[PDB]
Amino acid sequence: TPVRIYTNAEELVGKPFRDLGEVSGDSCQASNQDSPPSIPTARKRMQINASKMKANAVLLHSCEVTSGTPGCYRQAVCIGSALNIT
Repeated sequence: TPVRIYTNAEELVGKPFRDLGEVSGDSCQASNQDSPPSIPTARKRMQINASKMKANAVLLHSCEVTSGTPGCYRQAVCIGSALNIT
């Protein structure tokens, strides 16, 4: 994951790329008793998911800490577009 994370589409102005598709990374706090959700781990896992598509970069759209998730008391999730900047 020498997958560069961009956080703003403005940063992409003037760099043609291929959108390889959407990626997600999450961190699950299963229980109350466990460590809280890890924002860094959510982001890293997204990045690794992009890397598996042979991405160069990811445009991070958003992250969020949620209470709703099926397996998790709390969850951090980050989402983005895996990209090949050519």
